[PDB]
Amino acid sequence: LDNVKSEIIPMFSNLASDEQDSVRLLAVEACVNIAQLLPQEDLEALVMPTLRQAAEDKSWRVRYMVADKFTELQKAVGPEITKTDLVPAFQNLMKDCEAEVRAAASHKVKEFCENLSADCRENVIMSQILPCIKELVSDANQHVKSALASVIMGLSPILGKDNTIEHLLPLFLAQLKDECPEVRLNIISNLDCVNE
Amino acid sequence: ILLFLIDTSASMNQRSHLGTTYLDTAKGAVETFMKLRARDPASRGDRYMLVTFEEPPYAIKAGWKENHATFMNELKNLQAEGLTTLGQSLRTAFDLLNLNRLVTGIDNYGQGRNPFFLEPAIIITITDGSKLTTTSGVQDELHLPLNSPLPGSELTKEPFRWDQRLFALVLRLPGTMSVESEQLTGVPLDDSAITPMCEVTGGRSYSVCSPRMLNQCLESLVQKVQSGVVINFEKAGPDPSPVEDGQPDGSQPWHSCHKLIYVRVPIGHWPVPESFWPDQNSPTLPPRTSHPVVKFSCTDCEPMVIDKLPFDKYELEPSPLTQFILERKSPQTCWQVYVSNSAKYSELGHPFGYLKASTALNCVNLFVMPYNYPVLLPWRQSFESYLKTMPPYYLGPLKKAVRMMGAPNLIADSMEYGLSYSVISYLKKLSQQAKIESDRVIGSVGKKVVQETGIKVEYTGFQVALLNKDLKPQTFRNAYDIPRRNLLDHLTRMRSNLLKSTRRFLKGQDEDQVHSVPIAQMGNYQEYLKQVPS
Repeated sequence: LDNVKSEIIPMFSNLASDEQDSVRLLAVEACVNIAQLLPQEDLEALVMPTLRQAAEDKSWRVRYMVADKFTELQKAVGPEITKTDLVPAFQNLMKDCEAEVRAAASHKVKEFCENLSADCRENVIMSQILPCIKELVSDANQHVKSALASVIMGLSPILGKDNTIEHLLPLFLAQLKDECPEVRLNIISNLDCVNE
Repeated sequence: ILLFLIDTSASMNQRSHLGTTYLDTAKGAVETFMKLRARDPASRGDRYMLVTFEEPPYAIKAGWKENHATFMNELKNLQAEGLTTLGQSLRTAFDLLNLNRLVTGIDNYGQGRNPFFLEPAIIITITDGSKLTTTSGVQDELHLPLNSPLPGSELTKEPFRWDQRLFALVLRLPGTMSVESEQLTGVPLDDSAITPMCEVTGGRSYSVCSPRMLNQCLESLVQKVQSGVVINFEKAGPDPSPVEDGQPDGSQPWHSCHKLIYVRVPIGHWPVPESFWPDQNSPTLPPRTSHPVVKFSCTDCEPMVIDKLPFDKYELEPSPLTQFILERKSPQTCWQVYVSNSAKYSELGHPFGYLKASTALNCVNLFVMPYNYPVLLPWRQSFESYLKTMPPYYLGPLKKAVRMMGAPNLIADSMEYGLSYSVISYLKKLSQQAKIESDRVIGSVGKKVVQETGIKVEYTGFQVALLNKDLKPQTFRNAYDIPRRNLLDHLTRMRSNLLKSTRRFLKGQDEDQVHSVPIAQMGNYQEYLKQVPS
């Protein structure tokens, strides 16, 4: 613990502030590794600012990487840390101009919701996740639509029976009768998990 | 600039020993010539044109303002059908090559004859063996017709120009085996009606007999393209006064080879003015000659000429250098040269240069000198009396050289002729209009000729239709294009297509694609949200 707290943190902060983009590709891997290795008492004050300043960089590569490697972060930092400041960091990765980060966030949110406690799950879903879902469904890009159609059919057992007819059925019928076949192939290949 | 002349006549349908007709072999030879010329790092400025044996509105396939794509597309779809009208086709090609000459300033006919204003062009005139026809019989003279001369063409009296060479390919490939392979490195002549026409311009005429000989002649033709400076030499009048190291006795007299005027546009001065005595008042100008009749005299006459005179390096192509090599290339000595046909008021020829060789004794440098150098080089009221022997207009270029030192002359006597300036702008405007009209209707064929002309032997006006190649029958739009065999099935197909209410409906039954299917062209009209950052 002392060796990573004394000398590895300065090295990581200097590598995170590099003027090159290819170094963040592996800096985010080092970050998730040290976050999974370290205990809970040394995350909310050491690794959070670095990932926060790296997830909002001028390049889209580091944003794509932190969007991919997000389940390990949200499962290692615990639910409370995800409740404090991970909500904006996850929201800024769904409202970008590049479709890669949005598709990655859509693919990861399904299992991100799986490791969420039942104290503020439905609230943050009906208050914050629902507007992002509604604004990403009506997007013109086909890749994000196909990703959503392939990933959103796994959140039905989490919301419950009385929550599918609320908002899941409209988006399902919208993605079903779409113009491109790529999104239909994904929305029709995952219809058995909503039968129960 | 290269203008390929492929006849595509009906006589080019006979099959070779390989299995392809002469037209296919000619097109393949053109393609291999393209891929061979592309090896030299100088094919980024040339332009390719195509000329066939067709009507004047249909003879030209690709001319000015035509890229390589349309040229290759027109050469691809060449059809061999028609008579062998060689004279009319050569005339059309020469008129096409001389469309933008009277507008830019080349061959102005009023201010000397500048050799540094070049427009190179090489004709291949790939035709058949012999027996050319003109819709009446078989001629054996090959005379170019003169029916509609271009405005401003009576001042040259010859169709070809200063830099227009003419090579020929006959493609005399046997039909059985083409086993004639005795001489390996030997390319004989064709000995046909096109041979004198080619030799007059300055290019030989190859005789293709085997594919190996075809490759040899194509590899020998790519080394004969450069700046076109073709001048004619004559032995008169010295009676072979080459008594330097041996005794003379020759065929190296009427040399009509070219000269390589490589630039450092070309840079140079002191041109060959003309061959006549120009008067101050001359309404009609005598017609010039495409090849200047300039003659050399074998005299030492102080070959050492060193001065601040602007230097020229118009390299001469070695074709008749045997007569010079017989005299050890004339080391440290030269021989004067002079243009004939009344170069001055009253005299026969005036020495205006020499043919001194280089120190390396490789080729002739063609040292071009002023009109009369041995007098102005070596003021006590001398230059004012000396400037009366030179032609008037000739004071134009030389004064520029005097600009290097000072400016004693002016525009007082800088006048060629009061009548030569007139009737010149109108001719240039007419030539520009003709060139525009020719370049406008160059690719738009618009034949619209499909009739049988039913003769009596609704009256006197009937004509049965012919089979249209590119008809593209509309099966879903037009009901007349549906034959009787596949009528009910096609009826059900049209019914299902109309009752489907799909998006972006069409009237074509099955339109797969065109002849070409590019990958990038189809992939460009798509969207792929990916960059492969890893």
